[PDB]
Order: sequence, then structure tokens, then C-alpha cells
Amino acid sequence: FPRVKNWEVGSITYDTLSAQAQQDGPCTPRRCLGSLVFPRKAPEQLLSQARDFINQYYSSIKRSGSQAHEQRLQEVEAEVAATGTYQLRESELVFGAKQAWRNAPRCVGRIQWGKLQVFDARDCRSAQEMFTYICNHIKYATNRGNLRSAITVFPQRCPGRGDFRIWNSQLVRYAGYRQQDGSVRGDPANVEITELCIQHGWTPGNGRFDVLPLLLQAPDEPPELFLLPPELVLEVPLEHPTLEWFAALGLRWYALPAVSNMLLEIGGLEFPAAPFSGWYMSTEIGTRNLCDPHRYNILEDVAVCMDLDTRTTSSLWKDKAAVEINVAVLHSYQLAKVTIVDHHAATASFMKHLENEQKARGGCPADWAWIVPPISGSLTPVFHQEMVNYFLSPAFRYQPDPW
Amino acid sequence: FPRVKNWEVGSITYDTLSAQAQQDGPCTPRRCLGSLVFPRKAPEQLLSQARDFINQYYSSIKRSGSQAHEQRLQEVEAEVAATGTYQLRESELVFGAKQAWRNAPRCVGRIQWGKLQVFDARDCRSAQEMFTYICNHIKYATNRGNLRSAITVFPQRCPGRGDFRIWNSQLVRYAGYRQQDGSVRGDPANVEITELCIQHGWTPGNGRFDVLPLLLQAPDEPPELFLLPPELVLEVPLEHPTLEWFAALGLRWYALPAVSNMLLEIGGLEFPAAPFSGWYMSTEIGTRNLCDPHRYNILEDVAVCMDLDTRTTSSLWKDKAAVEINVAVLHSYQLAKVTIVDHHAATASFMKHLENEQKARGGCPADWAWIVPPISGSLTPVFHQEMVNYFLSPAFRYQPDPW
Ligand code: HEM
Ligand code: HEM
Ligand SMILES: N=C(Nc1ccc(CCNCc2cccc(NC(=N)c3nccs3)c2)cc1)c1nccs1
Ligand SMILES: N=C(Nc1ccc(CCNCc2cccc(NC(=N)c3nccs3)c2)cc1)c1nccs1
Ligand SMILES: C[C@H](O)[C@H](O)[C@H]1CNc2nc(N)[nH]c(=O)c2N1
Ligand SMILES: C[C@H](O)[C@H](O)[C@H]1CNc2nc(N)[nH]c(=O)c2N1
Ligand SMILES: [Ca+2]
Ligand SMILES: [Ca+2]
Ligand SMILES: [Cl-]
Ligand SMILES: [Cl-]
Ligand SMILES: [Gd]
Ligand SMILES: [Gd]
Ligand SMILES: [Zn+2]
Repeated sequence: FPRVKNWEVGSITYDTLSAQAQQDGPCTPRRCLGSLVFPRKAPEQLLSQARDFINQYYSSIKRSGSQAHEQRLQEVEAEVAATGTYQLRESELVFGAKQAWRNAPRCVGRIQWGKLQVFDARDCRSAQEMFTYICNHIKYATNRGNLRSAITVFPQRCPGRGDFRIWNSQLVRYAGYRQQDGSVRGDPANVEITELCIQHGWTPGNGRFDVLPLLLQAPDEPPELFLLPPELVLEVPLEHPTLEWFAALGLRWYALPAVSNMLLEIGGLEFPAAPFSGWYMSTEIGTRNLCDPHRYNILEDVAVCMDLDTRTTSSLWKDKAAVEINVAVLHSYQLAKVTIVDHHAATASFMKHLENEQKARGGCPADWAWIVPPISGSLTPVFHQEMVNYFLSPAFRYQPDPW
Repeated sequence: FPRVKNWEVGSITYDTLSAQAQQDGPCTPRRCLGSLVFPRKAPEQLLSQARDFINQYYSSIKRSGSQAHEQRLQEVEAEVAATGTYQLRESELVFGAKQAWRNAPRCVGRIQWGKLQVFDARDCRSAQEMFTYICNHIKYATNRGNLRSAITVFPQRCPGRGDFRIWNSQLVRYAGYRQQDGSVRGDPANVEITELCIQHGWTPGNGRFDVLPLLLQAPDEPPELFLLPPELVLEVPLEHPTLEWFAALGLRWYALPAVSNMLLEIGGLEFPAAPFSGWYMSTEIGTRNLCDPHRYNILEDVAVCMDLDTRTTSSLWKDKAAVEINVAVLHSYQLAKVTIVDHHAATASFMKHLENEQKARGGCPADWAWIVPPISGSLTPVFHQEMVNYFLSPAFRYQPDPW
């Protein structure tokens, strides 16, 4: 098993959990592809994954080898024999979603993994009911700014019927209007979904923070457009505690990060629509979403406004402006009473998570490049922590866009 | 051939050079160990490495397979048959030193790889001569602050003979002293080598920045304790352009990063003593050396002096203090006319190096976790650049401590 060192403390662990990694990553002894954004790209195989999952379930409740464990294994085996697939028990779906979060190598927020509200929407039958489920998710999770982690699980993939899909990458996203100059007004990460919304009859705005409609896909159905009720979309105007002109930038962000395009895989079953939400780490907004050159790209405007020497790199004008933007985000969310965590607190809690998981399971799949925050990397403890990246199931997986 | 994307620009390249990776890294399809600091830990073997290097060499000078190529190959064959090793020609040594730097996946400064002064010390004998070679290295490389990359190559390992070894990890290091107060005065990274110099007759100081003596090891002799003439060790007292109290913290650092504990491998030959130097990237000093919790750990000291609110993480007092420490580093080296590069300029140049290397040989081994700076990660272009990590030879490799 790989030896894993913390270089801040000298402490040494061994990741015995990685030996159990089923699905393969992109690395080989010849070359490491750890930095790649996309690393990854029927009866007996399903049973192997199902059996393994049921084993995980009954371990988590300290009833391994029990009568109930054996009977449930036999029950899954019989259903897979009769139908080629099976249904999770409610309890299993809840456990499976929590495990999928727990297994997500790129999530720094996994200290929370046991605190997850699971909405079972597996009886959903239309895009309209999907919209209702989504609105209930948003209302619950937002909780008027006291954010609560939740996942809504729509029906699993099954042969002979199309998937449920939420086309939007997140439930709340700002329009990106591909301006004609090749530029973008709004969020450039959302130019494609924005144009698909327009294609499907949405009347666009012209702002930088226009909330997109939902394109909800029921099985074998073109996507259907649904407008989120404004009262359900909590937003935070950005201001800075000491730079009063900052508020005149007219920047905003939304309260609720609710990822809606990943596939949830539990015991070999696949849920292509299972949006999940937590709360933001402030660097996601302050550093990536606002300061990435290919996103809102506000770094230079702020630095110029702060009167920084932007003609020379060595003045660290980029670093100084980014810090103040991150300050504005944290200050603004706290002022709005919307849950948010800074990258220092998040990474400190992740270190506690790693320690819990070493005790609980003998390791923790972690993607160092994604866990270390995009600013102040070595100022956080995770920078100094060696990490082992591997794929466990249940899992949140990337999947092709449905168009 | 791995596809490699830049996510800021969307451009795609294919790393065809990774296919030539000679050694095996720690990663497998089951688990990625790319974040590990220590990834790595007979005549037919030596010959096959020697041959491949000679082929590399003659290919790079467009003497592909010519008459000289065939004669050099036969020379090394007879040498190894006669002696068990062989001797590099001076130009092969220069070529091999440059390629070992060029191949170093964790070096962000490789845009400079074609410019390296190679001091051939292979005739060295006795630690006394080592010291002279090292002093001439330090003097040449420092160049009154106009730093110039240089390597001094001491005699290679060979059968039955000892090794030349520089016990110090760098030619310039500050001492670290412990107490039954528990803490360390000076650099905690150098506590081991500091007690060794003391155990070898050096009488210690009591300062935070006591430059260490050199512990040089001729083959099969005890290490000999040499003192660097203080006018050879150019240092930069650290001050801040606007925070006038920063100078009163008494911080300083040295001009010349000269790494003296890595092993240089060329053509199956191993040079355990081959110190190389360049110049610093500012984050190495201002972020890692001064702000790492297990190094000088000054961040809270600086934040207190900046009157920052250190009781909550969300004030980003750590980020603001780090930025000003990096400012002080850049300002102090520039005012002292000592070569230094900030992390924005260095990562921008590494992007240019990536493009040059894509053209030169179809790719470039790069370790994302080490190329991305330890502050302002995503504010630099390398953050958004997927990278392939692999081991090429000639190479610089870690090696066990002599003791
Ligand atoms: C409770 C507070 C949470 C915080 C602060 C948090 C934080 C984060 C952050 C900062 C990322 C990286 C996102 C990016 O850079 O694009 C991430 C990734 C991720 N999070 Fe969490 N998270 C939280 C809750 C959750 C929940 C409730 C789930 C699912 C039930 C989840 C699942 C994931 C997954 C699967 C990823 C990886 C996404 C990818 O690979 O692209 N997280 N998390
Ligand atoms: C000329 C200016 C140079 C700059 C600005 C530079 C910058 C850097 C930096 C910032 C690192 C990371 C080191 C750390 O974080 O501890 C590094 C690593 C490295 N550099 Fe460069 N470097 C330069 C020249 C050179 C030269 C001349 C050589 C050898 C001839 C070299 C060989 C290496 C190697 C082997 C590593 C990897 C060290 C390791 O794996 O531990 N570099 N460089
Ligand atoms: N898809 C593309 N790129 C692309 C690929 C991957 C990603 C990953 C972005 N994850 C969003 C995300 C994920 C996880 C967490 C957050 N935040 C949060 N705190 C939370 N949410 C939910 C619970 S916590 C946010 C983003 C973009 C393509 N672009 C062009 C052609 S393909
Ligand atoms: N040695 C230990 N860890 C350890 C392992 C690896 C490293 C890598 C750092 N190499 C120093 C270094 C290397 C390369 C570049 C720099 N900077 C520079 N700009 C230059 N130099 C020379 C030319 S450019 C500095 C550091 C520490 C251990 N600690 C405890 C038990 S083992
Ligand atoms: C190329 C690189 O993998 C890519 O830019 C990654 C790096 N680390 C990241 N880390 C997080 N949390 N989110 C990201 O989008 C990225 N992007
Ligand atoms: C654990 C982790 O690999 C380790 O802290 C690495 C991360 N990236 C780094 N990057 C650089 N340039 N130098 C380092 O020492 C490290 N340390
Ligand atoms: Ca049933
Ligand atoms: Ca005592
Ligand atoms: Cl986001
Ligand atoms: Cl250093
Ligand atoms: Gd003000
Ligand atoms: Gd004061
Ligand atoms: Zn890897």
C-alpha cells in the first residue's frame, strides 16, 4: 500500500483503501495524467457491483453477515436474474448518495458527507414533476441562506427508455451571451447552455447575471424549459468591507451551488439526473468564477480601481486584487447571512476528514490538484499533504452532455 | 499519446514524448501517486543506457548515425569492457547536464535550459579541491547579483570507489537549532545538517540566519567541515517598500539557490556530487521558506505587524500577509540588484517553454503540483494547463542522504 506523508508534520499513513479501487484512472507507470480534467474520458458485471454495494451498506450499519445482509444479496441476485436490473431500497439510496459524496476525490467539503438530505424522486414521471422536485430541492437547500446539503435522485437509467437529464450544469447559472465580437456578456462558462435555452424558446436578457431557465429532459422527450421563480433563487450582491466603490462593480453571485450534470452511480445502477447541492467555498466565486481569464475576468478592473501598478508583474497586483475580491465574497455572504466557507477553514476541515477516513477506511481518495485551493495553496494544510487519487463506487461521475 | 488541453484557451496538444519515458513512476491505472514528493523512492545495463544517451547526443547535433557516432559507440563499449565504466566527452557532459535540467518535471524555470555553465570538476580529488571548485562555482554563479546558471560536475560514482558527496542540501543554507523549549531557531529544514556540522567541529551561532558550513565528502573519507568566505555568500536583507517596520523583523535570504544533494544521471553514469544553481522564484522564499508552518513560519508575525484580524480565517489575514511578504522579497532582491523572478513571469515563461518543447520534441514532462506556484495558483497560466509527468534521462534524481 502507498505510503502517504504529511510534510508539515512528518506524519505518515498508508492508503490501504486504494487497493480496492475498481475503475481505472489514466495514469500508468510510464506517465502520470493526474492533472487531466477528464481522467476517465450486462448481468454478471452488475451483480458484482451490486453485491459490493450491498456489502458496503451492511458494513455501514454494523450488520455485516447478518440474515438481512444475506437475504438482501439474494434478493438483488433474484431481481437481476428476472429483470436484468434491480431497485435500491430507500435506505440504500440514502447511504449510496452519501458514499458517492464521500468518495468524490475532488471534493474538499467531505467532512460534511454524512449530513446530506436525500430526496427520492425515483417515481418522477415528467419534466413538470421534475421541475417541482427541483424547486423543492432549491427551497430546502437554500433555507433562506442557512444552506443545507441535499440531493434529489431522479429515476435510474434503464433499458428501452431514455434518461432523465438536467441539461444545465448547475441549477443556478448566469447567462453567457456570446457577443458577436467573440466576447461574452455574462458567464462564458455557460455560452452553450444559454444558446440552447434561447434555441428552446427562452427570451434572453442582456445582463451579466441573468439567471438561466432550466432545460429539463424527461425520458425520450426533447428538453422542456422551466423558469425558476425569482423568489427561490437567493443571490448575494457583492460589496467589500472597506472598498466602497466595489459595490459599484455591480457584481453578484448566487447562494446555492447545485451541480446538475453529473451521473450518480450506486451499486452498478446509474442515475443520470441527481442534482446535488452544498454551499460555496469562497475561492470558487472569488478566485475562479470572477478572476479566471475565461470567466468574468474582473481582476484587472479591480486592480486598476485599487490603484495598483498593473504594468509590472512583480508588484503582485494580481495577487492583491484577488485577495480583496475573495474578501468581498466572504464579507458579502456573511452580511447576507448566506452560508459560505473560506479556503482556510475548508482545507482545515478536510484535514480532519482525511484523519477520520484513515481511521474509518484506511485512506481517502483525494485529488491534490483540486483539493488545494486556487489561491494561497501552501498557506493551507492540504498543500503539504500527500494524497492518493483513485475511483471508488458509489460515485459521482462526469457524463456526456445530452445534446 | 495523451491528449493535453489548456482550459483557459481550449487548445489541444498530444504528448508524443511521454512514449519515450524510460523509468516507471509511482502511478498505476488503479491509483495516481503524482502528489508524492518521492516519486522514485552490471555492464549490459550501463551499456544500454550509455548507447541510448550517445544516440540522443548525436541525433541532437544532426550527426545521426554518422562515422563519429559509430566510433563513439565503440569507444564506450571498449571502455566499459576495460574498466566497468566509461568517461563522457566534455561536450556530452555539457549536453547531458542541459538535458537533465530540460527533463526535470518539477522545474518551472526550464525556459532557460539552453543556458547553463558547466564546470567540469571530474578531475577532483580531496574535499579541499571540492571546496575550491564550489567557491569558484558560487563566485561565478553569483556574479555580483547578476546570477548565472551553473553546474559543477564532480567525479562520477564507479565500482569499488567511494562517492563524492556534498552533505548539505544546498551550498547556502541557514542553520536550525533546537531546545528543550522544543522549537527551532533558524531554518527547521536544516536541523539535521546543523547538528552534523556541530558534531563535526563547527561551533554554532545563535542567529536565525547563520549561514552553515559545508560538509564535503571525498571518496571513502569522513566529511570535512569547510566555511564559506562570507563575502562569497551574497545575502539580501528583507525590507518592504511601504511597511517600514518590515525591516525591523530582521529577515533575510541568500541570493543563490544552489542545489547540492541531487544525483545527476547521464548515459547510465551517476554523478552524486553535481551542485547546480540558477536564481530564485520569489514564492520559493516569500511563500515557502518564510511562511511554511514547518519553516520560518513568519506569517502570523507579519499579520500582527500589519494589524490584521488574526482571530478569524475569513478575514484572509494569511493571504494578505503572504502577499506582502512576497512583495518584500521581490522589492528587496530588485533593490539589491539580485536576480529574482516573480511567479507570474516565471509561469508565463514556462508556458512559452511548453510551446517550444511541443515543437522541439513533441511534449514536455511537467509536474503540475510543482509547476503551479504555492500562491495565486489559478492566477497563473500553468494552473489551467494540463500536464503529463514522466521521467526522461539524462535526469536529476533524488538520492539517499550520505549518512
Ligand atoms: C457542504 C459543503 C460543500 C463544500 C464547501 C464543497 C466544496 C467543493 C469544492 C470547492 C469543489 C471543487 C469544485 C470546483 O472547483 O469546480 C467540490 C467538488 C465536488 N463536490 Fe463538494 N462541497 C460540498 C458539498 C458537496 C455535496 C453535498 C456533494 C454531493 C452530495 C458534493 C460533491 C462534490 C463532487 C462530486 C465534486 C467533484 C466535482 C468534479 O469532479 O468536477 N459536495 N466540492
Ligand atoms: C535559471 C533559473 C531557475 C529558476 C527560476 C528555477 C525555478 C525552479 C523552482 C521554483 C523549482 C521548484 C523547487 C522547489 O519548490 O523546491 C525548481 C525545481 C528544479 N530545478 Fe529549476 N530553476 C532554475 C534553474 C535550474 C537549473 C539551472 C537547474 C539544473 C541545471 C534546475 C534544475 C531543477 C530541478 C532538478 C528541479 C526539481 C527539484 C526537485 O525535484 O526536488 N533548475 N526550479
Ligand atoms: N464541461 C466542461 N468543462 C468543465 C468540466 C468540469 C467542471 C467541474 C465544475 N464543477 C462545478 C462544481 C462541482 C462541484 C462543486 C461545486 N461547488 C460547490 N461548492 C458545490 N456544488 C454542489 C455541492 S458543493 C461546483 C467544470 C467545467 C466543458 N467546457 C467546454 C467543453 S466541455
Ligand atoms: N529533503 C527532504 N525533503 C525535500 C525533498 C525535495 C525537495 C525539493 C527542493 N529542492 C531544493 C530546490 C530544488 C530545485 C530548485 C530550487 N530553487 C531554485 N530556484 C534553484 N535551485 C537551483 C537552480 S534553480 C530549490 C525539498 C525537500 C527531507 N526532509 C526531511 C526528511 S527528507
Ligand atoms: C489543468 C487542471 O487540472 C485544472 O485547471 C484544474 C486544477 N485544479 C482544480 N481544482 C478545482 N478545485 N477546480 C478546478 O476546476 C481545477 N482545475
Ligand atoms: C505533498 C505535495 O506534493 C508537496 O507539498 C509538494 C506540492 N508542490 C510543490 N511544489 C513546489 N514547487 N515545491 C514543493 O516543495 C512542492 N511540494
Ligand atoms: Ca421491487
Ligand atoms: Ca524543559
Ligand atoms: Cl460555481
Ligand atoms: Cl530554497
Ligand atoms: Gd474605504
Ligand atoms: Gd502599531
Ligand atoms: Zn498519476
